[PDB]
Amino acid sequence: SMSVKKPKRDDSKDLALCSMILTEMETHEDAWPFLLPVNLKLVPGYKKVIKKPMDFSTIREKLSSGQYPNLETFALDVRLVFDNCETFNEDDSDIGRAGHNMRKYFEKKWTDTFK
Repeated sequence: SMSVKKPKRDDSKDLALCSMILTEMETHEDAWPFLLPVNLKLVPGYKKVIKKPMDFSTIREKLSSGQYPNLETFALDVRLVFDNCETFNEDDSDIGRAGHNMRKYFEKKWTDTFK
């Protein structure tokens, strides 16, 4: 509260570490559904159904331009990618499986780096 602060957790490396994680996600073989924004002119249903589209290129641009105020807003956008994928894709499709695999991969790197 006012003039009463918990000890300072060191956040000075968070930007670099989120960039490393994101590089690992970009180079994973199963990243291909997530590298670029879904083409809203060519994919029926996507625009109406998925209220907040998100992809790795868009997270990379946001990261590079100071549009994440802290590491939690970065993790929210990563998880949005996989939440969107589960909304739109059957679990037993190639893209559906890709999304589960990538979510697992991310969450391990996240825990190992920060927790």
